[PDB]
Order: sequence, then structure tokens, then C-alpha cells
Amino acid sequence: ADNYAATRYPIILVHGLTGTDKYAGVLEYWYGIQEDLQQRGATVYVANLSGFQSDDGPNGRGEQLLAYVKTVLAATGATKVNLVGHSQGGLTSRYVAAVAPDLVASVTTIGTPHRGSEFADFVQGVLAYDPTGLSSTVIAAFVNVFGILTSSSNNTNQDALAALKTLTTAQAATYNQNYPSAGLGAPGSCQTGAPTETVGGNTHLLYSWAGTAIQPTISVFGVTGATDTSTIPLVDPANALDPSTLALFGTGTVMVNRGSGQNDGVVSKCSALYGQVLSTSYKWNHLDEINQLLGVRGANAEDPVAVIRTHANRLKLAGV
Ligand SMILES: [Ca+2]
Repeated sequence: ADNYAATRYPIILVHGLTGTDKYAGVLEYWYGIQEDLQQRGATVYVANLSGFQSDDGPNGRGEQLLAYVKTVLAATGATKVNLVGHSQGGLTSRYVAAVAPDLVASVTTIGTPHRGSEFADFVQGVLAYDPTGLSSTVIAAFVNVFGILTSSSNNTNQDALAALKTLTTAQAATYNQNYPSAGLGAPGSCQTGAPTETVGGNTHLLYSWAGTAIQPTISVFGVTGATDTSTIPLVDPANALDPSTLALFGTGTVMVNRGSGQNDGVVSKCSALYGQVLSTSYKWNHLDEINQLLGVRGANAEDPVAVIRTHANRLKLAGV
């Protein structure tokens, strides 16, 4: 213990897809990160939202988080919170920052698809290929039951198709239209915006970082091969001990063929840019960003727990 990560305002960790579980259910989402932060003097809360849903909407994750923030403020006696989200959680965070600017002090997005995911476009295109349209109903029924069963609170508010639609490239562009941010650059620019945003009296510190383990190598006959820079070639134990390692290399290959460029298996570099970009050089796949699975990472991957801890100190020195 010490006060290295002792920020003025409480930190709320915001999850992306999968299960309406903040963590727990069958394993914590932010693996070992809450314990580490607490040990260094931080007040941390983990949001428990719908794993499958859109961010906006009456029953979306955005309104669920707003409610949660209010509960935390009432409990801690604090006046604002620092929001840090991974994946879709970064989009849920932007919603609260937009809808309730006076209750937010900073927004940090880790591997967030601000411009959507090319892999999402792929999955939906596949689903839409069924001329009878029956598959979409069955897979939705299957993913929804999964969500409620994996949910810690066994939340019945799941909508697999809404969540899929949300991570889509086209839908993201509409989201950015409805919930603009000074941290965002022009669409199609692959550029970031300003490091802060002042929503009338309230100023927000904006940060982001991406993982770019999946790099495009060569193209031949149309296809482009990719490389997983987070692992030592072939022999890396991560390939054996963490099944998401190879899985994300594969989804990352599909993305490279959809013109995404370097990515983390789900989100590309350009789609993740927001506010003050601390780095896009991390050799991490989408799940390494949150120290998964069970803390397993490739030999070339930076320590995610260390980066997040260092960031809580960054906020502290910034005054939030
Ligand atoms: Ca991993």
C-alpha cells in the first residue's frame, strides 16, 4: 500500500461485450486489476452492465451505467468519477460523459471501436446471407441465453443482435453523429481530436491506447497474411496456455483482409484513436489489454496491469 494510484475521484471500470457480468460469474473481467489498484490506494468500482445490448436507448448499457455512476457517487460521497472502459465499454463511457458531463472528470478508452469493427461487419454480412433469415433468430436465442446465464446478476436484458449492430462500422458513424466529442477527429481521417473537452463549465480529460499485436505482412493472390507480434514465433507458450491468443490472430487475419490494417484482433488502430492517444504500439491482442485469459500474454507483450496502474497515477498528477 501507498497512494500511488489514489485519485481524487473514484475510478469506475467499464466492460465491453460478453455476459451481463461486471466480473465474476465465472472469472473476473478485469483480471487482477482491481486488487492491484486498491493495493496502491485507489477507490475502484467495477460496473456490471448487460453483456449484449446497444449503448444508447432506454434499455441500453448507457442508461445502466448512468444509474450506476449515481449509485457510486451517493455511496462514496464523491462528486465526479473517472471512467475507464475497454472495448464497447469506451462507447458506454462516452454516453455518460455526453449525457451527464457534470458527473465525469475523465474518460479513458482502451481498445475501443469508436469507428466500429470490420470484424463486426463481417459477422453481420454472414448472418444476412441466409435467404430464409432463420439463422439470425436462432443464434440470437443462443447468445441471449448465454448472456443471462453468464451474467452475475443473471440479467435478462440481453439483445445479441443490437450489440452486433452497434459494433458495426456504419452504425458507429451514426453513433458519433448523435454523441459527438471533441476527442474525435474527422471520420475517415485515422486521426485523433483534442485532449480535453469542455462541456460548459465542466472540463473532461480524454485518453486512449490501442493494442496492435496483429500486423499485416504480405499480400499474394489477393489475400494478405498477418503476424502476431505479441508472441515469439511458433514456440510461445501463450499459444498453448491461452486459447484466445490464436483465436484473435485468426479474427485479426479476417480484419486485415477487410482493409483494417494493424489491429488487436477486433479493433483497428484507426478506430481506437481518441483524445490524447498515449500509445498504439502495445503488442497486445484485444484480451491482453485487460490481462486475459488469467493473466497469460505473449513474450513480447507489455504488462497491462503496470500500464493501467501508471495511468491511475497520471490522473492523480493531473488533478482528477
Ligand atoms: Ca492473453
